[PDB]
Amino acid sequence: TVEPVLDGPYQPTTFKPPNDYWLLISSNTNGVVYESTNNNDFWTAVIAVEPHVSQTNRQYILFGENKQFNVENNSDKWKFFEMFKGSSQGDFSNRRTLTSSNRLVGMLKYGGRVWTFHGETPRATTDSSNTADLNNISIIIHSEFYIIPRSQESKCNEYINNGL
Amino acid sequence: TVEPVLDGPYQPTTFKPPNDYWLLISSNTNGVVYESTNNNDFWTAVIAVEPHVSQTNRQYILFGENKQFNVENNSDKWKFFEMFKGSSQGDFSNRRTLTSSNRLVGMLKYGGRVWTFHGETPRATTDSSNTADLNNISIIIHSEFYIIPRSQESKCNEYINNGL
Amino acid sequence: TVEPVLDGPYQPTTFKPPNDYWLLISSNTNGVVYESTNNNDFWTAVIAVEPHVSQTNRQYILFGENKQFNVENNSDKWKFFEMFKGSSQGDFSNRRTLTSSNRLVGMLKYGGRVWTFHGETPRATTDSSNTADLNNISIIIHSEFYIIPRSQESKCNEYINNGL
Amino acid sequence: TVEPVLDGPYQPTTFKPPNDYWLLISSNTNGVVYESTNNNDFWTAVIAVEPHVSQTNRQYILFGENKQFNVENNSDKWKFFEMFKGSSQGDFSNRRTLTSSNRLVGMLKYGGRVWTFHGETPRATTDSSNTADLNNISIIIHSEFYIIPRSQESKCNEYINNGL
Amino acid sequence: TVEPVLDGPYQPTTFKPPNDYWLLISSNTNGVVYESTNNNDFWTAVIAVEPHVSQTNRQYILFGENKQFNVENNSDKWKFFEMFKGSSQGDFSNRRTLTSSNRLVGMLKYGGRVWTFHGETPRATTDSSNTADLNNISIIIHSEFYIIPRSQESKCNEYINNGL
Amino acid sequence: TVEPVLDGPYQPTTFKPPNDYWLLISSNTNGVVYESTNNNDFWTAVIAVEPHVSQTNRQYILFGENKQFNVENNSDKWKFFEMFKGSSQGDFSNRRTLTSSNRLVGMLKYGGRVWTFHGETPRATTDSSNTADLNNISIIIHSEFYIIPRSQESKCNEYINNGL
Amino acid sequence: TVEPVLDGPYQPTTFKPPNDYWLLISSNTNGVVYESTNNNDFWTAVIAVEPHVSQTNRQYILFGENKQFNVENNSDKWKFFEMFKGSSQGDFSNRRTLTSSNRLVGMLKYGGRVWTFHGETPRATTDSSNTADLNNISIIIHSEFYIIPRSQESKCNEYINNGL
Amino acid sequence: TVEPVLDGPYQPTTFKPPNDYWLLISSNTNGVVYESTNNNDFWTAVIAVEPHVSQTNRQYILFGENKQFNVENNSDKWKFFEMFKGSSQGDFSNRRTLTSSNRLVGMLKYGGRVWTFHGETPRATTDSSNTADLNNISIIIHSEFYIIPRSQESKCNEYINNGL
Repeated sequence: TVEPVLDGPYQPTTFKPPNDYWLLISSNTNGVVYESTNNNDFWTAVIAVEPHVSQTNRQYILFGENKQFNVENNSDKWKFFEMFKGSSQGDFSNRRTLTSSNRLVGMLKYGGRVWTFHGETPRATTDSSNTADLNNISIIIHSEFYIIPRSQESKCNEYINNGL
Repeated sequence: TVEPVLDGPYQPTTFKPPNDYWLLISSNTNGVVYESTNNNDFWTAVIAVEPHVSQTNRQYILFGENKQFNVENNSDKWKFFEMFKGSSQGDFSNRRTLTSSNRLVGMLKYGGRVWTFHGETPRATTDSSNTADLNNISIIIHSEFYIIPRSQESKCNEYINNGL
Repeated sequence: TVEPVLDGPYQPTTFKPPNDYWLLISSNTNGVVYESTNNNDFWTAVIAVEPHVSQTNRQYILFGENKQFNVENNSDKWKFFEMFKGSSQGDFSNRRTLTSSNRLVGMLKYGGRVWTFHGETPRATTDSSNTADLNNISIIIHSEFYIIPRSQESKCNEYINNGL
Repeated sequence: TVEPVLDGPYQPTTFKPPNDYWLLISSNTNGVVYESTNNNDFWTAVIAVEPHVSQTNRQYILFGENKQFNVENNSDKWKFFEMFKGSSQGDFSNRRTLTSSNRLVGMLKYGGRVWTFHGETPRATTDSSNTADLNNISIIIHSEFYIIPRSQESKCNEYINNGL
Repeated sequence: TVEPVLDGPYQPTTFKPPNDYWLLISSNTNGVVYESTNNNDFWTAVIAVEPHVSQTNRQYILFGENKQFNVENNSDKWKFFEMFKGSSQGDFSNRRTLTSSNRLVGMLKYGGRVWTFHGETPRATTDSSNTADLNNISIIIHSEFYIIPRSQESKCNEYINNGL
Repeated sequence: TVEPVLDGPYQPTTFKPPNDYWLLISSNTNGVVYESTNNNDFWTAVIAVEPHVSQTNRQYILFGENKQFNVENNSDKWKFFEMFKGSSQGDFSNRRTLTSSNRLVGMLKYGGRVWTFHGETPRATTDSSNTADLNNISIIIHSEFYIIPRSQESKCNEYINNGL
Repeated sequence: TVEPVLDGPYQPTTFKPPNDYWLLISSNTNGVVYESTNNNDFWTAVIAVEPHVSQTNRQYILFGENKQFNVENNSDKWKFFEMFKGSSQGDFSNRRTLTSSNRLVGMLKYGGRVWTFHGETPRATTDSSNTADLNNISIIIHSEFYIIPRSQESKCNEYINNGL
Repeated sequence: TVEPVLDGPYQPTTFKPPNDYWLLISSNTNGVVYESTNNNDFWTAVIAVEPHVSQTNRQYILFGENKQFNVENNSDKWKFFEMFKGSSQGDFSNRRTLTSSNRLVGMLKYGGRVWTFHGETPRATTDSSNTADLNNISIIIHSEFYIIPRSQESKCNEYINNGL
């Protein structure tokens, strides 16, 4: 067989992504994977925690602010925690988590929602979050990433769940 | 798991606190924990008494005035006594008490009233006090404290009753 | 995760609800949701009006009496109107209103007051009304309902604002 | 090691106890533990209240009379309340309290006085009560008990404070 | 003589004040007098400190954020401290101060600048700060205030310096 | 009543004026009223044009240079045109105009800027111009003038708009 | 209004004009208006013909050479004919013509081209000719002329089309 | 004449005294007058010895420890000995002595130090002791006492040296 490799990778960047494309972000270290917000009703930062981390306080810079969390990862796999708030001075909560051996997270802007993958590989699945201002969601991506058309989510799911 | 660490500890201060936020005040010694008044119809001072104190006379400065109290704590737990008066030259009375192994007290302005935790850990509950002037209630806080939105009262309750 | 379901549903009933518990009442048709009074200084009936109702005369039986109202709901959400009178022969007035996509209202007897939820989902908030005679408030509930302790108000809020 | 066991357990009885011996009374239920009087100037009844009893009216038969009290126990320990009056017609008052995880109370006639343990285990201590007629003090004991000479009060102390 | 009274008092409010009018703001308690920002390059909050305040920690809410300061006022007069930051991320600094017996501050939007009064009454004088974005400066005013045209600055000065 | 007469009239002169004083310059003929510059970034000359002048070429000496202008004034009021350049070899432009029945112009150094009156009497208003070198601004004044402190600007305004 | 007159006039002259300036040349007689060349790839001479000239041979000196042309002007306006050649010994041709009641022609060196006005007033428009050696274009100007910055072509067009 | 009396007499107590007030402690018997410590780097107990005490061993309880000293007072005046240690397990030494016919001692927290009166009445003077933790110095006061602001130290002086 001969198949094109998916589009990318792109270097870490800041932009307002176009609607209708999955960003498939490949995390290669612990800490902050990305920081996404429209500065209105949506803030999500993804935090990466390596395998076998006993419960302890870890500190991160989220949207310019120093924030601490009690972090634990009992698994042999990486964990990617979506930390969400809905107002500029709300509190972050862990809205959802991806446990993964492949170290890829997914983010799509479409149809008034932001869609991502959560659960545990190789059976992670999609979920979504509503927003009233989708287009102005901007993202600071801290790692290399690929871009996949919405029509190819089947492939995005395959990559999330089984790797590239 | 990833769980945020509390908003604090803020250092001792004088503060006109906002409505709808718990102050979770962490007492590290015996004596006056805080002094709260609107200089109108509400004065509350909380006095901390360590475990196993036989009946004895202790003197404190409350709102600039020296006053002596007969103090006793025959329990294994700290006790935090709310001393209330309703006028400027009025007499103090012990309105409520929190008996606690965790050395935290709470104060909330909400619904036109002041709320605190009373009873005995780990089954302390909230209770309210009326005032005609909630907005001008200023608090001199003698110990470090945390700030928790009323929407997270279940966490505040957990900390009061089981500790940090 | 494993989380308990709410305590309920209880069938339509008449009783003097205990203090310290939220009743979360689940309406499944337009009309009278409940009728609450102590026959002294407090009468509240909640009237449910479906989405997109043009100005019109609707009649209800409130505490045994036929009463007509001029009713309108311009919204895509249900409206739950609290109709209050403060004496046996007094007139009803719309004291507060919950605009909701979830069709749940809340009522708590506590601390000399009846507390309810008003405003617009998913950001509805609590409010209260004073009474001199709390304990004698009895309620005729026309729809199924759930019971939530006062200490679990954030859970009650979540159901009011996001549904079952 | 080989050490004698306590003298007992004597079963519930009415007894005019000898001077210079402790009665160590083992309570296995709530209610009246014992009723002690000389029918002259000394009446003491001990009432047992289980952990976590909310404030309420409870009734007891004391020296053949129905008596009610407002009772509360906010703690995880049992509470044993000494109710005293000094005259046949007089009113009962709560003179002392033992808070205990071990459910043992103590009574000694010695040196012209009656002695009991009070305070909170494991730091309970003895205290005395005066009477002009020690010898004729007789006791209705509702639970099994042991008899320990005063010369072995240190053993009595240990059992009160750490259990059998 | 017959002379008009000032235009006011207007109640505490939030608005983008029109250019070309002095706001003469009348402080009747310590704490935050007003909070003004364009969310771009200009943030000023004015903090009122009563006479004879010994060095101490005071906490305020400034643009939704809890902030503590070391505060002192050695004088017989009130002090109104302008706390400035020039970016959303930046730190507050005390840019200028009005020391006043009359408890009035002034704020004018005009000509690419915000103009205020500083120094010490009765000889307080104007000063200004530049902005790239004057028109979008909005203010939350916590106290009553009056409105004086730019052409009547001498009147504004007279009130600042001699009182109403 | 007793009211002072103005400080003046000072005779034509070359002057580096102090900050915070209005020069109220009284023009008694057509042509150049004054020439002001810091020989750095600010040159302003004011040209007086009598009522009812049809379009015509007039020549003046400005800062030692001959320059011709196309001049018109179809009104019944005098017009005073500010001709500005920002560099030594720069071109003049008509930056501002005062249309006036009273034949007075004003110039003030204040707040790091130069201020003049523009618009049309009796509703002329002040306006400002920036410069990096306010101190070295020297003015050749061709007509008699008065000096008014900025604290008396309301009087200056009255004279500009209604005459002496 | 008061507006500066355009820069000039300058007496007839010979020079290599600076790039970025329109020369606006004011013809006051018939014959040769100017002679411009780089002695490489560009020769333009402008010839002026008065109104109402019947077809006849007229002679001119162009770049030191006696040249004859068949000339006609049927118009009530002046005509200014650009006579061009591209090499030292090449023949002149009438490349473009300005018909004008205002008797002004325009010449600009910019961006590898010489730009002039052609057509008929009051709707003459700009045109251009390319050259490989713009800088060394020298001009003998036979009439008074003005100089206008390239940034002010709007004004140059106005003068060409409507006069000064 | 009419002059205020001293603030007091406050009865025996344990007190964390405010800075900048003298405590004037009135001794009416021999033994321990007060015990002061921060439990860090400062312990002072004052012992009172009556006139005409021949050299002998006397025992005192200081900070809960039985301590003996060799004591003598050959004078007709009372003697008040400051016994100091600088650490928890350090040895007490006699640091200062007040010999007095008036039986008053003084203690002030001020300027980061502790101040007391020493020497012999009516010529007793003040002296200071250093500590790294002034604020936490607390005192068990065995006799009645008065509180005098430091601004009235001359009155304190007079009373120490000449009596109440």
